[PDB]
Amino acid sequence: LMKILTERGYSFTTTAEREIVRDIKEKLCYVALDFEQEMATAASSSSLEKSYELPDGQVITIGNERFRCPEALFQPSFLGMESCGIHETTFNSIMKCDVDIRKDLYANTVLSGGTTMYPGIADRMQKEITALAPSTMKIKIIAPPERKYSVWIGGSILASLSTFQQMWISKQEYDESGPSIVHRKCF
Amino acid sequence: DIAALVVDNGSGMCKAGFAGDDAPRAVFPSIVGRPRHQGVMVGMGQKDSYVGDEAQSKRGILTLKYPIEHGIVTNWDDMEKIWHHTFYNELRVAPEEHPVLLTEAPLNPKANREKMTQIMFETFNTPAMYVAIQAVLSLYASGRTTGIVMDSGDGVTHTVPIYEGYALPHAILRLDLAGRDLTDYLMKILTERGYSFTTTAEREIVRDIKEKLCYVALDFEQEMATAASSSSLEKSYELPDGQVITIGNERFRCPEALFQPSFLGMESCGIHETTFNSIMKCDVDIRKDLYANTVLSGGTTMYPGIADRMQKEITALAPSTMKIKIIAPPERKYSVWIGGSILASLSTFQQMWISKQEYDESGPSIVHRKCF
Amino acid sequence: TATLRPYLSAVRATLQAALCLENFSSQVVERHNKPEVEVRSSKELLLQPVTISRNEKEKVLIEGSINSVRVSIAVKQADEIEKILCHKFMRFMMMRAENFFILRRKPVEGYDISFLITNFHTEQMYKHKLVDFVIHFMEEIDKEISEMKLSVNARARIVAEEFLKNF
Amino acid sequence: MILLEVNNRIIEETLALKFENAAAGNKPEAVEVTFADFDGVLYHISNPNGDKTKVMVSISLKFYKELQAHGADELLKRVYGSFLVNPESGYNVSLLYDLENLPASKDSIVHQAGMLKRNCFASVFEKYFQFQEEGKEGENRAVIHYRDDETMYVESKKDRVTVVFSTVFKDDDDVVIGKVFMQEFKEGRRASHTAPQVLFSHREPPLELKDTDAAVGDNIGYITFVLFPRHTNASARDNTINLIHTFRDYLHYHIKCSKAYIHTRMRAKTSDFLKVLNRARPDAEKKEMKTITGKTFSSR
Amino acid sequence: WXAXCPA
Amino acid sequence: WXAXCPA
Amino acid sequence: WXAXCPA
Ligand SMILES: Nc1ncnc2c1ncn2[C@@H]1O[C@H](COP(=O)(O)OP(=O)(O)O)[C@@H](O)[C@H]1O
Ligand SMILES: [Mg+2]
Repeated sequence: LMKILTERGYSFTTTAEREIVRDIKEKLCYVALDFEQEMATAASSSSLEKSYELPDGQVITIGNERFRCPEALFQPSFLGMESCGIHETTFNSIMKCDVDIRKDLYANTVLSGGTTMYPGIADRMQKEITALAPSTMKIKIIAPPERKYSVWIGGSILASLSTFQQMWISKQEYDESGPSIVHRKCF
Repeated sequence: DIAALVVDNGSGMCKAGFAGDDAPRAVFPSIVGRPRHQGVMVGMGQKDSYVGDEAQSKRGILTLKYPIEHGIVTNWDDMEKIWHHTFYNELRVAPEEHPVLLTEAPLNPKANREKMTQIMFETFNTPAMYVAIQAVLSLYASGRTTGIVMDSGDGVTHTVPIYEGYALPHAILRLDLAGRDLTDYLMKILTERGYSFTTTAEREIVRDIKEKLCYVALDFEQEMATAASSSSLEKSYELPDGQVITIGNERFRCPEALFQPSFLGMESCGIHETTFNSIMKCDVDIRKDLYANTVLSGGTTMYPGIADRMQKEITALAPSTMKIKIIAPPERKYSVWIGGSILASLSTFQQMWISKQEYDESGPSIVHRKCF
Repeated sequence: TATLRPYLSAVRATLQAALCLENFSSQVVERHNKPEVEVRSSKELLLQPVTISRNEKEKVLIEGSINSVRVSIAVKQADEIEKILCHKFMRFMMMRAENFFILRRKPVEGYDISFLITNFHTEQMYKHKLVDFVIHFMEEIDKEISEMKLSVNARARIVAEEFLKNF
Repeated sequence: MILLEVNNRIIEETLALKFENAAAGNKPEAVEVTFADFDGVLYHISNPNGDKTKVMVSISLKFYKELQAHGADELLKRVYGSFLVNPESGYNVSLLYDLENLPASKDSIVHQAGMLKRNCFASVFEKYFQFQEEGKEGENRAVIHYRDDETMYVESKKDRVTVVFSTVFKDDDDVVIGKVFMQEFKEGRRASHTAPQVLFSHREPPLELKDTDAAVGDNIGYITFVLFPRHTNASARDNTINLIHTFRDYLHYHIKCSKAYIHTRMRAKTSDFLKVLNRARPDAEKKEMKTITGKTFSSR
Repeated sequence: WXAXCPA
Repeated sequence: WXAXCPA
Repeated sequence: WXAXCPA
């Protein structure tokens, strides 16, 4: 986003301004459902333009970029990377499992993290995976509204359990073997 | 014969010529001067504004302004006058008789080149034009097909790796740190001795001092200790009024800002780290070919002993089994233009111009589709 | 300039092949002394009208005679803005056609400007300086019109900035 | 004068004269003054049925139908109170001042009477400002025929107000200079850190005009303003309405002053060419000294 | 520039 | 000053 | 990382 913003004429280069750019991202960016259609729209109408107010009083106006920044998640070729998008990554990691369990995985795909809080990423992921997967399987993108804290919430759920209290790494055990014990106890 | 025009049109020095030559026909500072007083003598040269060398000659009674700033055009009413003086006064050729080859730094606002195309087509009516990146032209002038160019332009520094003719547009780096910033830094540190330069006519003198006495230090701390312990490193310069100044320690502190932007209060990294990072941005299997084909350019890399400092820094940064070879031709000041005179003269290029009718059809936005 | 050099050399060499003018009193009227290329009364005192052109649409038509020369110039006009500016500029030149002694208050149809140098202008004023004036006009008119165009662009930008500043 | 003004001078002058004549106690005289304004607007200040005590100011506009829509008279009513009466036959809006019931401070009602056209325009325009303030998306979007061959397409959304001028000039010289004056209109946003997003287009109409009857064609230019909630709030919408109202007339005005500007440079260059010609006149050997009038010197 | 830096 | 300006 | 990528 810092790189493509220069196209409009805004030059953020300092680590202090990287925070401003991250804020612009998580405030205005959104994932397009049909990328070519959105590119044709933003280049032919003023319906994508949005204004952000920097902390010094200036206001910048981003249009196209609003959906070019997260689109890289589905086309890493924008960043010069060779790997495949996140939808192809999900589909591949599904296809490498056994055949008997592919349907359940297709039905219970669950997003997470703080980068999946983009307006319209669940529907785009569903469309892409449905395009990739066969027609007889059903795709359900389980995207909870609290997916920004799932790794913590679940992390809490695990710690509060009573059957988990045996899986700890107590001080005595670290004193016995050393830091390598994390490879045996923790999976 | 009829040949395309090549107009470098840098940030500090406009260089224009005909394609197929080995030297720019016209070279002049890209400044615009306007008088700040009122004439009293009847009939003696009352004209609106001077441009180019004429402004440098009469800089005593004018206020000089640069149209291009940090590689970006910030005053179009002056850039138009610059191009007009280039066409009708320096080259003395009609603009609508030859294609034009303009240059632009990478990672620049698209509005800049869009307005460049609009000006070249609507105003001057050139039958064709093209806007190529400066580092690519520098590499073409160098005479190879692989390497990393480090065009420390006067207005802007940038590095563009290229491998087998395949530019890597995700490893290009741009650093707004170049000759004008060093000039301002020299103006700021000259006050320690007691010399005060404020006006623009004095900034020109400071640039003439920088372009003559400054040099980069092979080892900064060593040179500082040497200059502090012995008065054997001082030089004398005569301002154009008879005054004589003697600058010592300052000589190697001005260009040292390139390797330590912290002096200028910037968070950025020196040009050595910029080049190293732009190399490490590439895939590993080609990095060696870049390590041995580092090319310099721009008028800001003419400081004495800059190849040695760059080679030492990169050798310290890069692994100890890669051969570092800083290719620094003694003609680098014009390489950006020289490659132009090559690119516009090729026979496999005459189908890559932006024809006038293509623009008339597709608007000025065609520069993004045609020019890379 | 240097792209008009052969064209201007040819025009200048054709100008001082004409402009060898002589005094002559009229034949079709008792005592009038009128320029013979303007009245076209006698076909024996009229030399061949020679055209010198650089391309299809930039040219000079030279009509000689025994006591007058008519030099019509068709200037380069690339687009509509240059056409408007060239029209207005030639018109502001015609307005003062008694300070320009060799000028003509109306251009010949099809041409942008026209000079009419009779024999009195070559007896009372320097001939080579008149040739130099015509060639200098032909040299500098394109440059001046381009500067007019740049001035119009600057005016447009200033007007836009003066409007969008109040919001 | 750079920016066009919104208040009409003839209305203010006539009404102030009538109010001075009435306040001093003089008997009222007849009045019948018809005139015009920009964009083909027609004013008529007269008396109703020869009644020399009442003065009726009527105005005929070009957005005839958009002002008759329901809710397009909120601002007019709010500002004009009891002065707003039924339109005079042939006109569209009509105020009626009774010269015997004039309140004190006669300057305010005349200052608000000179802006009758601006108020008729702002009344049909604040509808969308409110449609955007109240937080409703997809509110009514219309096309104000503020002229006879040009249109102003207004649209109100949840977070913005889009105004698309479809404009075209009558004269050929004006068209040729207007292409430039409209191409160079996006270079204005460098003069202020807060200016509405402006987009210019003459290759193809925007995607807002594909369901509506706004004027389109291959000789028309489209200028899109995107007014955000910092230009349409309840404190800076007066200036925004004034500017969006007088934009086209201001562009026309400055197109017609560009020629009177260029004429000075052309005179300068004409004199510069005359100075090059002057090298052909052989300098005289002796001149006779004359007087300011031009007569012989009459002395040494 | 427009935002960040001058140009 | 020594060069530029007086002081 | 140590080889490949930075980290
Ligand atoms: N020999 C030199 N040593 C140090 N600095 C120089 C030297 N020659 C030129 N410069 C500086 O570098 C700049 C010249 O760069 P140039 O090739 O003209 O690029 P640009 O076209 O962007 O100005 C000028 O600002 C000048 O002051
Ligand atoms: Mg350069």
